[PDB]
Amino acid sequence: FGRFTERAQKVLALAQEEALRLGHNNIGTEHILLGLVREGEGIAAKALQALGLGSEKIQKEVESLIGRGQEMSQTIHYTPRAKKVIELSMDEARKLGHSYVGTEHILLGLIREGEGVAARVLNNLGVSLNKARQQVLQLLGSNETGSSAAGTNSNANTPTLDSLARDLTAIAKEDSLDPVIGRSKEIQRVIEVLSRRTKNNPVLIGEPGVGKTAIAEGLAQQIINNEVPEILRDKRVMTLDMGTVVAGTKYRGEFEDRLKKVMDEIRQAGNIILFIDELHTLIGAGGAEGAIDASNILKPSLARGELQCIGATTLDEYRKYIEKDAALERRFQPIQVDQPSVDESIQILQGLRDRYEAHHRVSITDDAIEAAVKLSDRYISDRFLPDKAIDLIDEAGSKVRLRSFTTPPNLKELEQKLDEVRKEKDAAVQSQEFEKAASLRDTEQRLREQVEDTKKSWKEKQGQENSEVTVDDIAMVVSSWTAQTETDKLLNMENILHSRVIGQDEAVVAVAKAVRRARAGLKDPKRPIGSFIFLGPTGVGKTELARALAESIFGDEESMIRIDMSEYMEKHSTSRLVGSPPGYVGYDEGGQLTEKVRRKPYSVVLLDAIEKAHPDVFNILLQVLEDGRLTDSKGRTVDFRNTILIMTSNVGASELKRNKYVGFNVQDETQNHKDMKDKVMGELKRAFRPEFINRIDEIIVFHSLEKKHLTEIVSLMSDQLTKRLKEQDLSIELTDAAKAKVAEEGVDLEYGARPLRRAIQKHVEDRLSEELLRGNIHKGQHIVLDVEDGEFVVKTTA
Amino acid sequence: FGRFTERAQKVLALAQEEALRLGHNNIGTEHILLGLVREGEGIAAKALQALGLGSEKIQKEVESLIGRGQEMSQTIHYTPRAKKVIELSMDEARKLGHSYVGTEHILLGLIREGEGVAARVLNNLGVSLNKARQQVLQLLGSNETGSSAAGTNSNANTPT
Amino acid sequence: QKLQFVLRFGDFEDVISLSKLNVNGSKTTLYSFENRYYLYVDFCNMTDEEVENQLSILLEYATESSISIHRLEEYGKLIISEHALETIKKHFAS
Repeated sequence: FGRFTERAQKVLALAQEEALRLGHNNIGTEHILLGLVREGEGIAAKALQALGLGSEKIQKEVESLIGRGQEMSQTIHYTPRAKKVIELSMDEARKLGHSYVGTEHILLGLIREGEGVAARVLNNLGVSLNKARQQVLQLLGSNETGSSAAGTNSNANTPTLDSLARDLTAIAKEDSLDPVIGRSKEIQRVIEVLSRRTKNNPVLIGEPGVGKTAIAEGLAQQIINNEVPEILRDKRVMTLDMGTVVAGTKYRGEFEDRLKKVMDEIRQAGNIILFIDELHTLIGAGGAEGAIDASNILKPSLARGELQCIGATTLDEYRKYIEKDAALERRFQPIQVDQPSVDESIQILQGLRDRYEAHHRVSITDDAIEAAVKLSDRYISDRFLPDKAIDLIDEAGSKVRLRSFTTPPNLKELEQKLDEVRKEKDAAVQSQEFEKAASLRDTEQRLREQVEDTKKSWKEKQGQENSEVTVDDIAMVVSSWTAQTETDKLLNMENILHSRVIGQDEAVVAVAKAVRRARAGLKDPKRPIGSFIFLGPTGVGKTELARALAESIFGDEESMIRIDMSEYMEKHSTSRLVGSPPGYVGYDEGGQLTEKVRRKPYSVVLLDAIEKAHPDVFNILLQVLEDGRLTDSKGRTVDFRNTILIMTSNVGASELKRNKYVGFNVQDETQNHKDMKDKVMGELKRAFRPEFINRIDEIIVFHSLEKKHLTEIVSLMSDQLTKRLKEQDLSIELTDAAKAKVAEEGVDLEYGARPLRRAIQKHVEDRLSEELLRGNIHKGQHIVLDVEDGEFVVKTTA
Repeated sequence: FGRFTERAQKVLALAQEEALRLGHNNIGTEHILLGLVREGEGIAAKALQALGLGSEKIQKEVESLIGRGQEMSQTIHYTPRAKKVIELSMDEARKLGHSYVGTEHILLGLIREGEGVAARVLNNLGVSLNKARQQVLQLLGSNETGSSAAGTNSNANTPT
Repeated sequence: QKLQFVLRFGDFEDVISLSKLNVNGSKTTLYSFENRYYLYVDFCNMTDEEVENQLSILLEYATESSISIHRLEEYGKLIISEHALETIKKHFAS
């Protein structure tokens, strides 16, 4: 595994030859030995020639142990013994120079896995098994490039460089390093800042968020070669790691004792570069606790230029050095950080796409990689633009290989049979049913060889997949969270939202399209997938649509937060002369609202009745609308460029409760409409800010169930009723006649599609239950709720 | 308890046979011993045959201890000693894994229950009580259910 | 070197495979034990080398269990005793 060296495969195939050449059904361990020595100067092969065991010497023994005469060579794959020798060698080659496994390991591994026919050959040919394993072993040497040492250099450097810790230069002189992809701009800014004297310390600020250590591989490279000022030559580079110091110790005092000592050995000054990761924790400055205050020693260490250092810090962290002085404000100095831009992001991916050939499902397609990135920024939507991507790539980077295990050639069906046989066979072998196990056995083994043959016909799913990530596939994985399972969601969004909300179909198509706009990409990636205000009677389709969006986009009905803003009113109720004040905006901003939406990072946030809130609430919402961020609790930016913010309202209430209503005529709809879409939208604005509405995408007006919205919402609820009782075996139906009568409760201007639950309860649950208890209707038999006189009548039907 | 293997019950019922066959009111340990060895080649039974204790050899001792002549076989349930041999065996089967308890455990349990008339038979017939408990044990190996040892692969996997 | 071994064969079809060209004057007894079929092979009057020889072939089709024969002798389960290969060639192949 991980792909092998030739030498292994070569000794192995020579085994298969000895199988048929000597007549063996399954290529035994006797052949593996012959195989090794017939590969001549393989480390295995060679070893045996030392041991005195030639191909001949071995074979003389071999023919006398099995040899003859299964030239038919029934099912010529290995013995399981021989297969074990291979599994062992592989790991013993991981152990002994070979990721890609070769000969050495195979004799070595053979000895370890020294059994049966193989083993007996060498102990008969006067060779101890470990004398052989020795022999392979003693033909090893260095294979780690940049290493095979025999030289000597330097002196004074000794005590310091030991301790503690990682050395980026070392691994880059053994060059296993991958550059990777810049994140370029920090690196120049360090060398000005680091060939200094009085202050000599760079401090990299922000973006953590790129894998900071990648930038470090930048630094490593430039501090060596070759544009550098004089004190930045005769330099040696040490990375300081918190982890090595803390390990093996408990109490804080021990860590400090070691740390004072380390800073002292750091006396190699003007010839030493120290990299200090997570610099803040040690400095400890300000706040209520900035963590372990190593700072007392560390600040002069930084200032002196003995512990001339490069600080890897963050947005807030800079405060906690510039606040201290003059050995943290004579140490710190800021430098401008970059990452590999959105297109660059894609390219990093591509570079290690091909390297999931230990995964063999991608290596490529490029367009799919491109999709991974581009789709991610709006489709969850809160991380860095390449990390998101790789999860898609790799997900999808199995997903089509998963489509294997059913139809595409589906020679899985073969295997499906082969199992079933074994069973029949097996149970027959247990009962006996001798020849009655026999033919089942034969049917089984028929299957087996055929299976094994088609299992390397299922190299075709490699030839299928290790191109293609599938663009669509990748898209599907982003959607799994958030083409394939996203564009049916996009294209049919109105239809999908319509299938859950019939409460205002007008509204559904509008909302559908707005989410679909952002979710198809053309909105700033600093704004939610939807801002809205929903005016209407309340609950018209309003709440329900928030639900339906969760339902349509995520494949989970609910992935939808929901807060009533009217409770954080501060608009007609805060405090009085000498009565205590509340906290309302502090509650939403300060933690509650923001924490909740952070849990499902993408979520339809439904802020009910926001017009009953003062203009101050809207500013916070405005940050979502602008930033696609909300700034809250413990300095987090929670990326609200994900979320679908949906705010409900009614403050022009009267017009929205004298709303569109086709049951009162068509011309009552568009003049209740026209009236509500201006006096409401201005009581809305008066209960908001125009500035609020200026970064809110759309104000949707919902109209109580016009004639025509109702009985279909009711026929879903009444049917939801009828469906939840069927699972436990009770058949109820409300006829269209009964679903109609239920729908009538909300025809009210004032109500939405919220009162509908009560009328399903009253007309279905309550009406049936007082009849199921009396035995007019029963279990499993069909219970028809019908209307036959303008009132319900429950009839029974088989 | 947890329900038993036949082998236990099988050695046991032969005691009851022996109850009447020599006349024992409540079926003594001497009858249990005969029960074990008359169950032939169960691990208890088999064991006794190794030490040289055949049903014959045993019975010769047995009739000369109690033997005669409670042929009335009053209530014919066990003697409390004989009931103990069973209580012990259950645990000697915990000992040699068997929720369903069988033969080895019963001879092993017998040794435990060395008070018995049975016990005295074997130490008279030149067989140490533990030479027998040994004997039952050494006719086992390992039952398992998927393991059986010998032959392995992989190396690098070790530290993790 | 023991001339009698207690062997485990996996799937039944393995016992058959062995059978169809081995018996070799050697009574062999076939258990099902741990649901996999064990064969306690008894090379009758074959030299140590001769036994390793014969036994090689057997272990082309199986591996040799550590398991002592007396675990089988008490708590085992037979499929064909003492003529195990021979019978299996008839009734399990064919």
